[PDB]
Amino acid sequence: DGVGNASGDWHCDSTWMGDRVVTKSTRTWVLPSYNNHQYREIKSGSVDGSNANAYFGYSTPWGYFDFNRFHSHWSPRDWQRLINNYWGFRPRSLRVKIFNIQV
Amino acid sequence: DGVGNASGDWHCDSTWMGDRVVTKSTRTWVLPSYNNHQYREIKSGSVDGSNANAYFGYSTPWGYFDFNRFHSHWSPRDWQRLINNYWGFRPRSLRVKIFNIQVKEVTVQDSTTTIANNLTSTVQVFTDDDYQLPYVVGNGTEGCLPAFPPQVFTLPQYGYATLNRDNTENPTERSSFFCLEYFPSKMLRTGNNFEFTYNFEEVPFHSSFAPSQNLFKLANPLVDQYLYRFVSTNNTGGVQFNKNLAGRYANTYKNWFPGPMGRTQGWNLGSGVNRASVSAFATTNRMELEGASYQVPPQPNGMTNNLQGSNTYALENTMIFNSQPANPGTTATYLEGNMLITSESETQPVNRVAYNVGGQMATNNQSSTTAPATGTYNLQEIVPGSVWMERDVYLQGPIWAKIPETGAHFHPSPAMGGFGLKHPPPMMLIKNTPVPGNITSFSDVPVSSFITQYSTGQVTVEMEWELKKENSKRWNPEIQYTNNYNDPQFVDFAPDSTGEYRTTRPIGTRYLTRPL
Amino acid sequence: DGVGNASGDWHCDSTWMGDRVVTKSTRTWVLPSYNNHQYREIKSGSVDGSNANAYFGYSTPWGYFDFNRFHSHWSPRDWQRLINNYWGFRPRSLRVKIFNIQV
Amino acid sequence: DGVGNASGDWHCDSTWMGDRVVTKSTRTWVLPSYNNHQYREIKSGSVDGSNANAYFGYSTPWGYFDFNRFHSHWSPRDWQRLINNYWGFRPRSLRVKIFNIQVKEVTVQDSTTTIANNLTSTVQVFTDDDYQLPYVVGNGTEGCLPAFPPQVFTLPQYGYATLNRDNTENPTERSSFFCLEYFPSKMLRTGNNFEFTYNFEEVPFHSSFAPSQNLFKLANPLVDQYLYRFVSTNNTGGVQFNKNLAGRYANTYKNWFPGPMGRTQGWNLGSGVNRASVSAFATTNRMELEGASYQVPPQPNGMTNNLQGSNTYALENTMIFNSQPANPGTTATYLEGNMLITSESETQPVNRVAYNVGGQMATNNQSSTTAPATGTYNLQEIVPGSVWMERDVYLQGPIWAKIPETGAHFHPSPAMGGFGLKHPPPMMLIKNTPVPGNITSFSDVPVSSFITQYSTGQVTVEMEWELKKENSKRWNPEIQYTNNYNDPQFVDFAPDSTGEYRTTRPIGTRYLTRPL
Repeated sequence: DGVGNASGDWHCDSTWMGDRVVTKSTRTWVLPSYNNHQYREIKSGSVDGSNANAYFGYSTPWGYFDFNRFHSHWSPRDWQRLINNYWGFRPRSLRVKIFNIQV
Repeated sequence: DGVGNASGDWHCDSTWMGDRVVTKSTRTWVLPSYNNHQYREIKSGSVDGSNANAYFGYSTPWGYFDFNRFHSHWSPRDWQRLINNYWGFRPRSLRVKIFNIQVKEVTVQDSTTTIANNLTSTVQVFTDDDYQLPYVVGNGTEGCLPAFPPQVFTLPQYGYATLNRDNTENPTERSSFFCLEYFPSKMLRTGNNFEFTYNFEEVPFHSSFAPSQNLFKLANPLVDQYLYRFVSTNNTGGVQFNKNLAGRYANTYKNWFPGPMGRTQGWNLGSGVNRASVSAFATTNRMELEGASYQVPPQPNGMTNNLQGSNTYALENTMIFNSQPANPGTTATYLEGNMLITSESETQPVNRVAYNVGGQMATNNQSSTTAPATGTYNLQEIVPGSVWMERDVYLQGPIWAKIPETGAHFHPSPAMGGFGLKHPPPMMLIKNTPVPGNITSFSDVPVSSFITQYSTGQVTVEMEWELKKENSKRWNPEIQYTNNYNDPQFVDFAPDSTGEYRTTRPIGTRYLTRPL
Repeated sequence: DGVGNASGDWHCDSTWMGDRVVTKSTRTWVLPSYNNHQYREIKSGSVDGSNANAYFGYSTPWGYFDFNRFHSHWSPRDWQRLINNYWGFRPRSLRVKIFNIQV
Repeated sequence: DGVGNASGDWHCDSTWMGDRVVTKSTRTWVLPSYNNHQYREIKSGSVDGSNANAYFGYSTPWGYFDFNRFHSHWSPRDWQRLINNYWGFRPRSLRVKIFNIQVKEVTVQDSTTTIANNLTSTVQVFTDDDYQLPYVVGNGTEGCLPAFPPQVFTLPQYGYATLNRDNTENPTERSSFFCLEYFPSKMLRTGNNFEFTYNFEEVPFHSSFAPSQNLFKLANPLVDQYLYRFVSTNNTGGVQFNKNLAGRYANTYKNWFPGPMGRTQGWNLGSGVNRASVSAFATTNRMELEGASYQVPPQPNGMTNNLQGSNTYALENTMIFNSQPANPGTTATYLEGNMLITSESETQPVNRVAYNVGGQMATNNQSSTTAPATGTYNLQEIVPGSVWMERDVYLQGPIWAKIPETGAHFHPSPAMGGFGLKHPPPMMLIKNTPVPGNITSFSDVPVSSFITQYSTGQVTVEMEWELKKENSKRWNPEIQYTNNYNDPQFVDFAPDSTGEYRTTRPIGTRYLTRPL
């Protein structure tokens, strides 16, 4: 759209609705330009006296979003509300949004 | 929308439409980035030799809009139009708007400090509609929309105290932390605006009239009572009565009683000698709570701090304002010449005088051997068939207070005046969304270097008030609030030669009278 | 109805249904014949050096059901489920039943 | 209904209808008043020099119906009709009925002990349908409906162990108490009856056939393999191969492997010398749990405890029953002559022998200087492409077990045989409703004197079973379970001269054969 209009809003919440609970988290991220835009082939030999440490691979100039920790979605208090009252739980869906970008 | 289009207009006004009046105010605010984007846990121990001063809490990086002062909505002249003509009023609705936002980036490279505007930055804004956060608005604190419309103000920083342990700086296992980023908020770029409406819950009209009769002298001064009274015993001890005569108010039977009172100390303003070199604190009225001693001005409702035509004031039963705004944390010793000391003398026909005893009563049992003895009292609470007048509202004072949620209260009318609300106008919080500086490598440790910036914008508040029309049959003319100054050197309630707004007097609300 | 048919069943339970919770309690009571079927006028003078202890009244041959204690309706565990999760509560209705009598 | 009308009828039967068979059993039960109507907390420390014996729990005043033994539903002759003709079977539904109740009051005044019936007393009954209570039914314990229909049985008392702390008698903060009066139950007077139905969840058929081939010799003995095998190295170290010939099963390539095994000790029954004066315990197979050492008979599935035509038995991999029922808490030393020792020898073509090593494997790396070395193993768990046969079901054994709720299990088939169920037939609990003695004054202290009494009634269980029809092309005749006794002194599975039911042998389930 445009420069002077915001592309999304801030949502942090927890909505308990019986058999479901929906968590929302918003964070502010910063992204460095990695490697100076190029792929590099990274590698290692036997480090610390262990060749299980050896590897061969590639670093890229990309970064990624990782939300695979519970504390990224649950507050200490909602976590307590979950473990003191339920016998189990499992994830059902996921929705992600990236907005308000600034280079 | 866009950068080159304005998101709202300027509205300042007052529209009187019979039973209603609608006020509109627009101001320009500026918002600093508080704390450098982070929450801090603030605390204090025993300060000034009082552990009631200890606390434990949190400052946040948010600021808030506070419009809980009458002068934020009323001009001196509309206030005069209200108090000279109506018997009461109460708030009905509220509409708020934040618009024309501008985020500015500040860079201080080589002591040049240049301010540029950042077109892509945001401010976050939300209203706490379920009252889930500590409500700090109605506690007589600074940072409200200014009295005078051209003034630009800084929004205050949101902070709160939670529970401290044993009158020390330490928290308790019950102390809570509230993260404000844990609520849903709107983000606004320079082309965006925020709007919010609210309706007040039915509250009683404020009573903007003074009583034209004294509560203890409501009987007709021409007729006697058909009731009698014990007046003595004869030389043998037999009881004797006398009829209550016409107009002998010191003896008539009464149906109603004055409101509750707790004796406060009285001091003389202007002419009138006081005890020299005193230190108030040590002898002020206190209430204990959790093991600490707190001063409790202005004392509970139901008293009068001044007796009309007298210079003795029960200073702690009084609202004391400054003639002008002061800097943060000033420790200057102001004198009477700098203050706007309010007086509730127009409630004296119904409210007991705070610096006098409240009455007296039987202390023993008389018999042929002992004479009846009596003893005065200094405090007396509510009794049935008690009546009093609530404290007055001033133009420079507070409009509402939140009634604390505890499940039990009596007559929810705030000591400082105004309306007591179960669900008051929600707090509106605002902050500059953080923008990280140059970060070149990865770290799991949170970013701590930000671009410094601030915002500014306009805010419009629109309140609808309902009025209670004055319906008197008084024949002679009434007292009115009037612009009376002997040899003015400057116009009051106007900017002076320097451009600073002057106000030399507190304007209350009771000019009209009514028979009890 | 009859001698060889039961007049009711045993119900003890707690049913949580969102905004409501319904508790049920069944107990077995025994009723003595009090006073030997007659009313008596009972009374006392000043006992333990206090005349606030004096009274005049009547005992009857009747007994009564009293369920005005929380533990008559709540188990320790349902009580815990209530005080760890709700901000308040209030009673809405009551239903009582006396059955399976045996003289 | 009423006192002079019966609430149900007697049904004992077996109805074979092709693919289904329906069994019905009725028995007469008696129920004592347990504990004198109260819950007690029971516990034990380290008994017999083993703290695995310690526990903490609760006995209740309830008794329960347990019909988890095959002989509760099958007669010896219907069992024979099942194992000589079908390849498998599984339970489909269950229907239970309790009727013709009679409460008896017992009074022992002056050593006369008279029994009268109390027409107004009740029994409470309920089924735990949500599995909220500790399920004690499928753990090889006594108190099931008897084998023989004319026998009258006592219902066992419900009790359970919860958590004890550190292998001692003390509870932990996690130990739970379950009050059974906290469930909804029916009350039955002498004219009432209780009915209950249940459907089993789809389970795999039990496999009532023995394998007609050995798992390692499935190749055609007439053709060679087109695969070769390493057979040695020449005087220089170069490797040499040989073709896998026809019928040389010791070398062929295999596709499938025998099931898991954990070596158990083997003992000789009848003829066959054993080590004299031994004390099994000290050297039995154990598993540790929470710091204690437990014996684990009958060991996990996948082994065979006996090799056909041999008298060596891996006794702890064996189900050992008594030829008759015993009194509670007997410490007698039974000999082989009193037991019904089961044998799983008909699984030997697929299951490894429990008292032998499981195989061997490479222990080093050969080189010009070291010769290849190998070492045998005593235990080996599951590998991919493993096959084994589950333990057999006996007429005197258990039908099902509850699979413990933990969220993680592997191949839920109980060590003692039978069906493993997520949701098994719910427990049916029953108790005599207490009746207070003569109470003349009031007390807040709970009543502790009751009229002593007991109940009795009939119980009918109706189970539907689904059968898997045998579909063989074997030419020669098969092995069948047959009534074969040389010079019988009494009829087996019949009452003797005293009236006591005799059973001299465990009847398993695998008589029919199938090619692998």
